Amino acid sequence: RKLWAPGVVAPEYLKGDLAGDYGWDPLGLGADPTALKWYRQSELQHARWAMLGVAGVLVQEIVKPDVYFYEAGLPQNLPEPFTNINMGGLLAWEFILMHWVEVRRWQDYKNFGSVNEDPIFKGNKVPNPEMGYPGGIFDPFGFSNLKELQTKEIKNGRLAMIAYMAFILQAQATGKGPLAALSAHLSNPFGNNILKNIGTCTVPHSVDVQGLTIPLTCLWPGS
Amino acid sequence: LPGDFGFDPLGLLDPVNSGGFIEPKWLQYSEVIHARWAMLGAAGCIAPEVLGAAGLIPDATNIKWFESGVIPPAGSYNGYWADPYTIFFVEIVAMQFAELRRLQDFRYPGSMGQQYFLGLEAIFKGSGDAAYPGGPFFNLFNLGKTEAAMKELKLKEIKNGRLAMLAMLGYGAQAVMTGKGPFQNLVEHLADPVNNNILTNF
Amino acid sequence: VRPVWFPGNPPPAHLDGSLAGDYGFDPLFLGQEPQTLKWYVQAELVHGRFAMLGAAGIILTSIGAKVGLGFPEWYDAGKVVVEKNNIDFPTLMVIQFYLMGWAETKRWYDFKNPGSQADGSFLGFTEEFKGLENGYPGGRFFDPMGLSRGDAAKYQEYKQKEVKNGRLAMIACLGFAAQYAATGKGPLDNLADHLADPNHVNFATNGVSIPI
Amino acid sequence: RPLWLPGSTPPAHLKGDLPGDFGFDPLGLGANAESLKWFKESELVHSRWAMAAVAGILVQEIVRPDVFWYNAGKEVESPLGPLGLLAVEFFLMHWVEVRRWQDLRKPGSVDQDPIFSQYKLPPHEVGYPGGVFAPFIPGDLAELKVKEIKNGRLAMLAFVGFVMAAQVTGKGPIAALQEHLADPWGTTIFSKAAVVPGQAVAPPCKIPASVSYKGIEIPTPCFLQGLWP
Repeated sequence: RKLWAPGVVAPEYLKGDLAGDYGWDPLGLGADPTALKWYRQSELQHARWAMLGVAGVLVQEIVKPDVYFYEAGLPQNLPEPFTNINMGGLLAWEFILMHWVEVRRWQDYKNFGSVNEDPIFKGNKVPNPEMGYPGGIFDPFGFSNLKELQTKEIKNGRLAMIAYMAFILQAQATGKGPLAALSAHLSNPFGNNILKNIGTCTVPHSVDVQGLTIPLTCLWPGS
Repeated sequence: LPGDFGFDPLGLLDPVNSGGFIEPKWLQYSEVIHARWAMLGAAGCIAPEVLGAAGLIPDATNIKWFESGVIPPAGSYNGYWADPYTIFFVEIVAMQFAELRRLQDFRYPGSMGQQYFLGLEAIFKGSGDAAYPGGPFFNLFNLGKTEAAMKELKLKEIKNGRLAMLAMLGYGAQAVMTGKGPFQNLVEHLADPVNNNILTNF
Repeated sequence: VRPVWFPGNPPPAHLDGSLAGDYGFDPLFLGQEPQTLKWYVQAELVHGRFAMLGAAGIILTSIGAKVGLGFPEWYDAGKVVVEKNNIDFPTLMVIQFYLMGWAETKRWYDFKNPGSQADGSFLGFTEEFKGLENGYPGGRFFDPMGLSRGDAAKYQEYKQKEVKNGRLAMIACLGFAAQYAATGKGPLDNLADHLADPNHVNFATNGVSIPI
Repeated sequence: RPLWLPGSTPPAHLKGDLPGDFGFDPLGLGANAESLKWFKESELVHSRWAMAAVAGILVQEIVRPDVFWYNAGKEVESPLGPLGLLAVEFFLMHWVEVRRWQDLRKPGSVDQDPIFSQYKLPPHEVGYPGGVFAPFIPGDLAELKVKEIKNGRLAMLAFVGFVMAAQVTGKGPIAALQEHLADPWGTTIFSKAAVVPGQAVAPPCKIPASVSYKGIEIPTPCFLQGLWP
């Protein structure tokens, strides 16, 4: 079972138990147990989220090669059937649903497996083996081996996290899309490179939404 | 201990009847600190000159080093996303933290990984020796595999650090006398080993 | 083991931990003697409470000012209202001093003689004008909600949070003072401006804070 | 046992003897016993008050619309003198309240009709007179107390909601609800106001200002209009 470097030691708690344990924590954060668990949970959160986000961005930019997803937050850049909706109502619905489901999984963390039953249809209850695995109905095909399964999961998830951040920075700098930037490096690899594109970013500097102008940002003083 | 040559013609490392700051522990500690600094400082003082000589960077940057703002009379640069003073302030606070906690370590050894510090204490336990706490970060890679290699590395560090102190003094004296850039002096003495010299600079 | 304000240095003799907020901070040894120390405890408590008051009042009036509700700015409210109504400086000052003197000298002689105030020498009263701790006169009136008489752990936690917020409020009131005396402005307004541009709307550009 | 937060744990003094309890005192207010009795009593009083008031406002707006319930104060006319109404109200209600208070301070001490000695209320707990007061009971006191506290707290919510909705729209709640149904998205405070570092917006108050009755000219400020968003 390898470590993250030829000729290095793994700290004790990074033993080889959590999927994708390469024994790496140079900043020593896996010291207290509860903190370690909370962090693992947030890691699952970020991994699965960034996976979703790359999946989205990619699929949309492909099927509609005109979106510039970075703008997909256009109150006007909204599909026909629901195209110019009241942000008030939208945010209302969204915030409410997320507060609910998030507090549910938070209670899960607080006491593992204590809200498995459906608090209305109590003839419904989810079998959760481990912290952050609802399973059961949360896994309809229920393929759960399971070890190498979770390892694959965390591996590709970290891949997704870094990939999404890279996409976003490419957008900020060159204002182009991912496929656009790749096709450009195809046009010329020497051209269309961050050396040329760096030192400036494509921010629209706090666009004005229906109500007001939300302060926008660049990730560094390139301008 | 590392890098000694028996050379102390003034003889201050004498460990007897010592006190105050004159104590080999603190003295060699200051030496290694200066070594690491001077190394960083030399790398910096040079980098942008050659970096713009090769033209890889926009000529907007690569001004001579003594003009980046440290001495406005020596010329100032602008374009920084904030003011020199507004940056100087956060610089004050960050260096206050780092230096103060390193000092608390050296004064009360091991006692700087105890107060709750967001879990950022196990690394600050380090060794019982300043300038060499090691630990997971300060020795990121487990370097010093053979302890012979470890002493070898300490020797090389002190060597390069003393070289760096000398080089930094060189940069100072050249930039004051000839007023040009360091790589400038290099290009010149290259062009004329004889007619580009402090003899010529008289 | 308690978090020492200067992480690494041990606390002095008199600073122990029995009191709320004992981060071991008295580098001037002003609390060696227990008389003086209990004394400065009561002083710090009353000051923290006053600061909490003042911060709340200033901030609310300032909000009422920015919003179009005619509320003046704090450093003027006094003169503006006294001239608005038919008030007299002398009568207001003298009544205020009367009542404050009464209540405060009662607290004083309580601190002196720790029990002689609920002695029925008042109208008929007792079990309320008797102290509970040094500067913690929770009876049926000063603690009418009655939390001091329940869950001593929760009560300790409340003393802690009280003194914490009190120190914070003291610092913030001095903040307000400097904010105004420097920018000749409204506090909330200075806030909005630094929001507008933190990089440039700040003391580094106020040209007074840093006198360069 | 039900808990307001399923999966959590109740506090210490909160046990489950009191009707309609769900271990809800995240600030441990119910520490001391006499304070606890006082607070239960006051809760019951407020609950019944809010129930009566919300039912009245509803049926009033239904039967006699176009008379603003919030404005019945000015808009009322009576051949009887307002001084007379306030005097009789103050007096008789002062009596009933001081009687209930005498009861609470000295329990079961005044349960006789002091004129009709023949008539005498049986002993009982606090906040539960019964007797003639409870001459007709279908079901069980156990569930009935529960329903009472439930509807009372709900009515408190309803009343304060009416207050805020009237301060933001000046409408009868029925018509405001018709409005909310008419527009699912726009009839929301989110659609009505918001706050962001850029700026703050608050919808305008609907009650204008000081209103003039017969000379008094009542000053009528909004409830903390300053922080409405």
